[PDB]
Amino acid sequence: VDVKLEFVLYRKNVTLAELEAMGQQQLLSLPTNAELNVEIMANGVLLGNGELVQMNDTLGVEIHEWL
Amino acid sequence: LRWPLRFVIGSSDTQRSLLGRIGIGDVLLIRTSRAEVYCYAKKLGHFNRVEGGIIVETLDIQ
Amino acid sequence: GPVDMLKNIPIPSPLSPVEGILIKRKTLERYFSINIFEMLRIDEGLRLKIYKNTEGYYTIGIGHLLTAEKLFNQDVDAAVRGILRNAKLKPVYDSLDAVRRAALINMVFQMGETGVAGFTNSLRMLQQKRWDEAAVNLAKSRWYNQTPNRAKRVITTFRTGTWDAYAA
Repeated sequence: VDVKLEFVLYRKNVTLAELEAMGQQQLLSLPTNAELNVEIMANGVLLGNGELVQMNDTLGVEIHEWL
Repeated sequence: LRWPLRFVIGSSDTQRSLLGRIGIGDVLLIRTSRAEVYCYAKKLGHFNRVEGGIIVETLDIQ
Repeated sequence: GPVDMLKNIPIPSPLSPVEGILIKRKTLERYFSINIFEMLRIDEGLRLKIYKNTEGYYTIGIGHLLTAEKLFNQDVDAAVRGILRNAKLKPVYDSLDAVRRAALINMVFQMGETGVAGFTNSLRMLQQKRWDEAAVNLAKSRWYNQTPNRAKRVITTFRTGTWDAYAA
């Protein structure tokens, strides 16, 4: 039965300062690398990761590392 | 102190059996494209992919 | 754009994904899938030190005539924002799939957005998805006569919509 895979572009531990400090549209710096290491998570758990790829109707992550 | 934020760009509500026939080199379709900031299982606001980074629009925390 | 720098897997569609989301590696190997960066290194080389062109004027990396990847993603980004500004090109661009939008970005790399906009009849046939007719017509041009190996690769990209002219 249903289980929600999440495709997480980026993760960051944040506290309130930076949290307000970004609720104001501050640029959170990513690498250009970003889309090659997309993370796949299910329940707040890290199953694997990979590379954003296109198949022009849809996006896909091609798996690099899994479990 | 700190809050882990996932910047999520889509989700694919899979089910049971596929994991784990899933393996290296396979591709997972993003069947729902989004652009969202979670803290744990809680939706905060919409961000979007820009410049050389990200900007988070509303950020609702309560 | 980060979006338009992505690797792209030209699967004809409708896909038969396993249970709506999974596509096995063994199935994808049935393809050649690259990104535009790799497409243009084939066509324009990658040179980490200055050299000076066929024309020539001195150039470096991938086809950056001055007077690498980060400098390539600059130029690509500057290619599309160009196309999107141009009034003949944007409609066709907006209209195409992603492998074919790379072929168009490729032409603009070789010959400029004004040069490409000047392909009015081939451009019409690409907006109408008349792929054979476009290919026949592009093959008539001077572009073709003057850089035939590279023009054939880019015409193959429009006719087919696959990256297969670059498996070599």
